[PDB]
Amino acid sequence: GKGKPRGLNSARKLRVHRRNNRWAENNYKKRLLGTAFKSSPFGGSSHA
Amino acid sequence: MENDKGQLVELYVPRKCSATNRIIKADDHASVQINVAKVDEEGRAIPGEYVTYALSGYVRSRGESDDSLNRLAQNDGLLKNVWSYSR
Amino acid sequence: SLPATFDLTPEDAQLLLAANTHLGARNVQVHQEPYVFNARPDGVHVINVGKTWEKLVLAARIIAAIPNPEDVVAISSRTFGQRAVLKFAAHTGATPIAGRFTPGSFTNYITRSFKEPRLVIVTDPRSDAQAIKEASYVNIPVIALTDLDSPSEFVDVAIPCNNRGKHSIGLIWYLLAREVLRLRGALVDRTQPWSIMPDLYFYRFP
Amino acid sequence: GRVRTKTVKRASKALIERYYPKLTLDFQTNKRLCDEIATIQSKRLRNKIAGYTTHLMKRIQLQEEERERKDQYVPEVSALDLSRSNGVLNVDNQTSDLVKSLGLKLPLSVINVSA
Amino acid sequence: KGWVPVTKLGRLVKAGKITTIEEIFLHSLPVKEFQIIDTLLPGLQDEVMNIKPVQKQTRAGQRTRFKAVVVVGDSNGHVGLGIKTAKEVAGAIRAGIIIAKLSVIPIRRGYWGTNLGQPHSLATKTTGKCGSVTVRLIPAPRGSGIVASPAVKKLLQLAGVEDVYTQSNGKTRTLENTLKAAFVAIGNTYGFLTPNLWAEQPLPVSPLDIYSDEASAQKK
Amino acid sequence: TRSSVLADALNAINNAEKTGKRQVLIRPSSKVIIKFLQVMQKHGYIGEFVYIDDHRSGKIVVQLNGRLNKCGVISPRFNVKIGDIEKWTANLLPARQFGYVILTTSAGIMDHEEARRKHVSGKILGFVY
RNA sequence: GACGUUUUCAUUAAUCAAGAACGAAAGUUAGGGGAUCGAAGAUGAUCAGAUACCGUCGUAGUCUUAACCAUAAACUAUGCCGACUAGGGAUCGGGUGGUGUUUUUUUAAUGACCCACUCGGCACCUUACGAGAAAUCAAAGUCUUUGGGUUCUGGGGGGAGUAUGG
Repeated sequence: GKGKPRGLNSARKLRVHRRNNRWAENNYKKRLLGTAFKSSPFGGSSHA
Repeated sequence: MENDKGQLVELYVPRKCSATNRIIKADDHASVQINVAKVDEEGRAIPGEYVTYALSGYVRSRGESDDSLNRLAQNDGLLKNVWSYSR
Repeated sequence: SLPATFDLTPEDAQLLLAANTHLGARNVQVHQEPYVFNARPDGVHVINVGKTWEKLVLAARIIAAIPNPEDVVAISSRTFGQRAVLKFAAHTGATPIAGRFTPGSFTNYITRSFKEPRLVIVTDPRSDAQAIKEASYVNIPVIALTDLDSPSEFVDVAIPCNNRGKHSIGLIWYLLAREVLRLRGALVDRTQPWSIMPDLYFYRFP
Repeated sequence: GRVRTKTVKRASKALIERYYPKLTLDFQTNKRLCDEIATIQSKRLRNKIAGYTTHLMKRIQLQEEERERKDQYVPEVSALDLSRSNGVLNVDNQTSDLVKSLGLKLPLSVINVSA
Repeated sequence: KGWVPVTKLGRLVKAGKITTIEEIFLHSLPVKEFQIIDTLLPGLQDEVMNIKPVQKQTRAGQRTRFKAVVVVGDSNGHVGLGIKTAKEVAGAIRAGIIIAKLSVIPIRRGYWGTNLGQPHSLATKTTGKCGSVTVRLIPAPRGSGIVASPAVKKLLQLAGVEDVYTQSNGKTRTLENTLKAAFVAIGNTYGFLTPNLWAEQPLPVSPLDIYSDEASAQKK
Repeated sequence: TRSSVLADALNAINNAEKTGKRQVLIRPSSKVIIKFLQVMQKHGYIGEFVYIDDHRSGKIVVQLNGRLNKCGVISPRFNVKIGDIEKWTANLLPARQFGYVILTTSAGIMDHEEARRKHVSGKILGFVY
């Protein structure tokens, strides 16, 4: 069954499933917490 | 298989298995071509006119190599009750 | 197919039943019931020997078709038929092989013991272990003999007999060789004996 | 203890194989034979050939006749018949059902431990 | 010279009984010695992929082996791949031509959605695999050229193709596995039962029945 | 549990054909599977088959000629528009000029090109060759 | 639990957020004995770190009673219900008796057997068709020829199962 639901009502799971596994990706968590804005002394710039 | 006007494509028009009805490729290192010359009255050979068999690779590898050729000798007119149709 | 020249006859069944090949092998990996009929009441299998005769009927169709008698090869690592192949050879025209099968015989086209066969008849396809394994590279048919524990792998002509007693092997060797020489053509029938004995192809005790 | 000249042991395969009794144990007359015929161009190193192949005479004191052999010799009254068992044989009860069920003519004697 | 003919197939070819190349493929023949396909087809050319200096220790101080990977072929549907570690640069170069003449087999390549004067692309999506590398070829429209890695493109030139859409996967940067995998991938286009290959073959004769008196095993 | 009998169909014929048989005994079976196999016989990827019956589920015996390489259910049984069947072609079919996904629809059961011919498109069932 | 049944329900079903039982060893409160050894410890060691392995007594503990805990290499390192294939001589739990062989119910009774046959548990090894990177695996298969159903985890190494909070 390859560890996942498939049936055509289960999308409720799946877009909540990947929603909790994007945080294991690195630049996703780097991006969507404003860590480039709370740190990185350019402050998201390109020069200073 | 054929172009805008016909003209069949891709030389080495291959030959086929007669046991699993699969194909025999020019790679293959198990496929055997069998020339069964006939018999007749006086019962010798008639060498040259052949019941040509071909045996591919999966049958010869995975017990079922032998009984699959009993059927072909039966159902062509070569042997009698060596292959139980009522198996 | 089966001509009026030859089919099942009870005068060559003199020979096979005189060898007692109702003594087959005693336990059967299950690929080996087109040719058994029953077993004696302690469980040793009885052979449909008329179909074992049809085996040699098509086995000679295989042999006599080739316009090259040099292309006939017979292997015998089991000691019993090691005479028999020579007993075949100068009779038939097959090049004889007996003893140890040299590892990489059908491999290594450079070395001395490299044969170019078009047809190979084996004798004991367990004792001819790397003659079963390493022969199906250059696309060769495997004329074999098959007791009830003998390989259904890599074979196509499973001739049922025993290999316990020197008479069975040379017996079926002689029963094929007689009509191979008669497919090449000397004599006719089956109740008719050949000029030389079925005793001829058998094993001495030196 | 010693291994002298090694091109000697073909003495029992070159000269002896047609001419057996040539050599002699005493050595006062057996050494003229090796000067005329060969490229042996010495006087002292020459006669080392007898003693290294004298020791080969201590084991003693063509197979193509075995393919036409194989159609002549035969015991004419042998066990390759229905004769020494007098035809009737101890045969299985279902082999009698086999010569039934194929069509064959035999004598069928049956021994049994029960069924 | 000539061929000094061995293995009953040089005995065919040195006289001249087999004319074409695919005649040998037609019967699924064995090939043991190697210059047969170059006699049968002079159009091939030696196209080196890589000659890399491996210094594996030969037990007393390494004397500079070389593993060459040579893809021989004409760009007309006759390929060949040879891999050999040898003791010389030019020795490994010639050794890579030896094995690449043993390893010859063509590719059934066709059209894609129509037909016109000459075929361009493959017949079917195939895939070969060598341990670490998967190679997944795809049929292509007219003209679009070889979409492949810089090693794969020259081998598929010698396949005779003008257009492929390769979609390989795996640890491709071991370039020894990759061409083995892609050679499996091109060695399957005949070995795939497609609905155009649905006819019943008659199983015709072998020429090793025919020629066997004409120019065969000679004792003399 | 045999949640899809249509799935514990042809997987059985995978385990027959890949293991090299000429038939298999399918039990249970439905009119889903019966018309599925009538469609497959109409295409002739598989050969002749027979429904034998009990006062239970029922059995099917198939006599093909090899050309069934692979089939499979595409569960869950997705619902497809007209233009979107051709999406499902190029994902999981060998070439353009053969090969059939088949469909259950309110016009019964037929492959996706008879859907293109008789001008509907419905729920997926499987891919067959 | 298995097995037999031409007994009864006629879909009562699979897993599983939440929720609930149980739980080695060790450990945790209040008691019984207190025989056995014995993490700590109190002693003798005993010569440099041939190396500190030795030895002797040992509170609690080991054993239990009214209760926790909720931890393992809790590992067959493989969640649970499906499908088929190998190929085998035995096993054990059941079912059967060969003009079937003997002590003796009286040739095959109590029991047990050769030859066969069935479903339950524990296993083994073959060629590996299929895999895997590989050791190996009859399932770690039927997955690039990618979809029988369902649940929990992983995203380079560390920092770190650390801080913080519930």
